[PDB]
Amino acid sequence: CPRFLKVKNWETEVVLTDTLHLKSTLETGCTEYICMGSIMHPRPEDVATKDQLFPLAKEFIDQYYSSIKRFGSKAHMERLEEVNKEIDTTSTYQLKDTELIYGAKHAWRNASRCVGRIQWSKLQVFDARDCTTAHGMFNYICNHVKYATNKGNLRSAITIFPQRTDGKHDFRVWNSQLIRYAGYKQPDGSTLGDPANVQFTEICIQQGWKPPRGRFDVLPLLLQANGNDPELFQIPPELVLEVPIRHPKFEWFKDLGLKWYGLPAVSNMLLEIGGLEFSACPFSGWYMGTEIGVRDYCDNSRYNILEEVAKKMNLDMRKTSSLWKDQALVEINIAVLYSFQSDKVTIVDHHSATESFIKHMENEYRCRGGCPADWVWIVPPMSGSITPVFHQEMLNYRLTPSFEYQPDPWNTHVWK
Amino acid sequence: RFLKVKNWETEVVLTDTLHLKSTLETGCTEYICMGSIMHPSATKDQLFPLAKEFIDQYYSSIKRFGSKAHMERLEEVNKEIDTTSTYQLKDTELIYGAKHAWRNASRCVGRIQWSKLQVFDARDCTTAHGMFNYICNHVKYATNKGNLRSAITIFPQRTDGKHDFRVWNSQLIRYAGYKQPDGSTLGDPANVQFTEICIQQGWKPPRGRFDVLPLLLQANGNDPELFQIPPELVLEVPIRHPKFEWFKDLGLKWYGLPAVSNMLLEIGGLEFSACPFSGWYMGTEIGVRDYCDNSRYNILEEVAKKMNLDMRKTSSLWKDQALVEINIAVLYSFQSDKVTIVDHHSATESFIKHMENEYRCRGGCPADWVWIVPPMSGSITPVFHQEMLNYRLTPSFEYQPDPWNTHVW
Ligand code: HEM
Ligand code: HEM
Ligand SMILES: Cc1cc(N)nc(CCc2cc(CCCN(C)C)c(F)c(F)c2F)c1
Ligand SMILES: Cc1cc(N)nc(CCc2cc(CCCN(C)C)c(F)c(F)c2F)c1
Ligand SMILES: C[C@H](O)[C@H](O)[C@H]1CNc2nc(N)[nH]c(=O)c2N1
Ligand SMILES: C[C@H](O)[C@H](O)[C@H]1CNc2nc(N)[nH]c(=O)c2N1
Ligand SMILES: [Zn+2]
Repeated sequence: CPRFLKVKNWETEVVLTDTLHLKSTLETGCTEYICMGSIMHPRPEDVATKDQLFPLAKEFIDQYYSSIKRFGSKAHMERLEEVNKEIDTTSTYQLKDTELIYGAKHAWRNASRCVGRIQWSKLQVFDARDCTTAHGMFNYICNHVKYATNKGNLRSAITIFPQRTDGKHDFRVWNSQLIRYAGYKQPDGSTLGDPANVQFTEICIQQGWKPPRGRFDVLPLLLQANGNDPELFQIPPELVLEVPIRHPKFEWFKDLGLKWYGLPAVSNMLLEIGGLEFSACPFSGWYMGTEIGVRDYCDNSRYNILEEVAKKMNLDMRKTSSLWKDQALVEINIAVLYSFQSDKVTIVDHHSATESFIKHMENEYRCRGGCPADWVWIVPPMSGSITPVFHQEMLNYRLTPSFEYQPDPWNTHVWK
Repeated sequence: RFLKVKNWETEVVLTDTLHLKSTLETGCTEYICMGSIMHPSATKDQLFPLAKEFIDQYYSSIKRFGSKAHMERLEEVNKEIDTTSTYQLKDTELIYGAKHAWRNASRCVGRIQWSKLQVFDARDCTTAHGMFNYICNHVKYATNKGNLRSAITIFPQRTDGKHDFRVWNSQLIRYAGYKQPDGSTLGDPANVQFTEICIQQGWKPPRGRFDVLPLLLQANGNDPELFQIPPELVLEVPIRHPKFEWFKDLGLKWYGLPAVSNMLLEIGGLEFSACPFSGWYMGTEIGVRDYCDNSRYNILEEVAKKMNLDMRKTSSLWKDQALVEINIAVLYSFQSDKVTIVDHHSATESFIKHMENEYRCRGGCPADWVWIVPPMSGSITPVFHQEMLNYRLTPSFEYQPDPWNTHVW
């Protein structure tokens, strides 16, 4: 591999030079002969061995002491030595609070699929490594939700539960996101609520949940501590800020009865710091409008409202070339942004977000030597080429610390 | 290893085996993906294997692999490669190689049509006057009074690199662009430089907003020569809108024939540096990129002005609203004039069907998601949800240098 890789912006002619890729740590899925850039996802007891762990820890500790301008210092060498002994005698080690915060912020900084990374240094890290029970997980998660929501002035935050040990004692949030709406399959094949969540809803019901069977039912939390069977908790509904969707011009848009929650909070990913694996690490930011207006509402296998919206707009739906779908899509996203702003809930439109990401990427090239980015995810799902990231060449590679996918827990859990 | 691709909307899973047959590199590595990079980075010795591989798959495609005709064709080609440092393709081979270059073009959403390609053999051309005649015939055939027909015209192959045939125009039909004294740009800003090369070469510019550029044609490595396409061959569509009466007053028009003329066609190790090819438009090519790119005609501000939209904040989505209207106007206008055009919903739907066909009959379909997904309304087209594997099969279309950067005058 060469030391210097160039990327061009085809709209502005700006060229940037990447050296950070020399620190990439593992596989994209691509090869010399095949590109897997559009592929979404390219044993329990299989935990890191002592010989695997030493280099991953040293690499992270080295990186940490470089960041605080103490590389090679006495504190750096003593931390290296203490980590070595801890791995040598316990087969693992514990991060200092400073290292945990640094590692979590850098996993976000390194997330090539995230357009919101200009905020990466401003992340509230909640250390929940003392947690031992699912009730305690629930407490921790409620405090996160209340802190992050902040009455509509949203604040990015992560909560980190105890790391994996032998793989039989994992902490997991079984929910894929902290706040999601239930989905219910009817005997006639139709779905009520969010069709994407039918499987997880059936698990919850089997576990004891009494479903209201409405269109927008907040799912309960399903929380697994120390490898035990997961337990159900209802999030207090006063902690779940929601927005009813209305339109600045179409009086009838409120009659659709749409709403959405304020807080996007991912809870199914794994945080990897210095070889350590944090299998429960819920993190949250705030929404870009297209996540709701295009994907949640207009994906065919989600709420799928395009038809009903186009009918109330009195569009010609007989041909595709009238672009009735595109017309209705824009009006739906106008209503989502207008609703969040009217209720003073943080939200960013896709123009502002992508423009901020270009500024962030240019600063990272200048100050850090690069910025890994997944164009397929960064470009928004509508109006792609009228945002600046469409025209921006990007390089994608995997730096650590990192957020990683992990198996769904109901597939791997051994029931007690 | 076999590779699976999933559609996340339909849950359809396809199995790719065809990638095991590629050799040309993608630019990616195990550590770095270059999927969004637009331009990632012969002799008798290297020529015979490529030639052999191509003849091999040709006779394989006609169910006569290892036949007598096939063996003696390989002898014929080897005999020719050492005694002349090259070889010539049979007509049947040229046609098959051109069709499969289109079939293998990862970035083209239009490939369901790949086997209906009219192939014009111009390998006997020797002068730029001949190139002009061949190109006029192509334009007339492909335009067909608005019932557009896919076509390619193939000029003589590269020999020593000093006698290249080149069409200096990036496309056969483009509008000129002019740098203005105050600093603005009239016409198409992407062609300001190419327009200057034409003006410098003697072209008398009308200095309008939609001036059809002349052909700049280079034969056998000589200086390029200017030619005017007879205007009755250049089909244009005035853009108007089904609802907005004022849209016609924007003065917008476009041409009906998209024809790429700056690419290189590689077949069996031979390099055809002049090979203009043409299809019909997807509406977004004009209404999104040509009209609404900030570096192109850049008309969003004007349209949203006539639409009386609030343009003070981004979150009004005034740009997205005006964008959809412009693209409605394009589709309505071509359709009203009976000029072939495909909307991005129909085009992407056909491409999924084409993917299904290719996995069934061929074991795969190389596809560049970055280029296949349309530049507007991405996730409400089915390709957004389709995983695609990208890999480089030959015969292929490739990029080549701009002629004004290599030419010794
Ligand atoms: C602060 C405001 C934020 C904004 C506006 C934002 C924006 C986005 C968007 C629009 C996506 C695409 C989501 C999808 O298509 O499903 C995304 C993905 C992602 N974000 Fe951010 N994000 C923010 C905060 C955060 C934070 C705080 C973290 C971690 C600490 C984070 C890590 C990620 C990751 C790992 C992904 C990829 C998720 C996946 O692969 O499914 N983001 N972000
Ligand atoms: C017949 C109807 C066709 C349609 C609707 C169609 C559609 C498209 C579109 C929308 C693009 C993207 C262009 C851009 O963004 O600049 C494209 C690219 C391309 N097309 Fe097709 N196309 C058609 C015919 C053809 C033909 C006849 C050929 C060759 C014989 C061909 C070869 C290619 C190639 C090589 C590219 C990539 C160009 C590049 O890399 O810049 N296409 N096509
Ligand atoms: C920190 C953060 C900020 C932000 N702005 N957004 C997200 C993403 C949240 C999210 C993502 C999805 C996608 C599911 C997986 N995809 C691949 C199908 C949802 F469904 C969902 F409800 C949901 F809240 C996370
Ligand atoms: C066979 C074919 C069918 C189709 N439907 N479309 C095309 C593309 C043609 C084209 C492409 C561009 C893009 C220029 C290069 N890009 C990277 C900036 C033009 F500008 C242009 F005028 C133009 F006709 C080709
Ligand atoms: C097949 C394709 O990779 C898939 O549909 C991707 C495309 N880009 C995306 N981009 C974002 N931000 N989120 C997604 O879920 C997807 N889905
Ligand atoms: C940087 C990026 O590769 C570039 O802007 C691409 C993105 N996708 C595209 N897709 C098509 N069809 N045409 C293009 O010109 C581009 N441009
Ligand atoms: Zn790749």
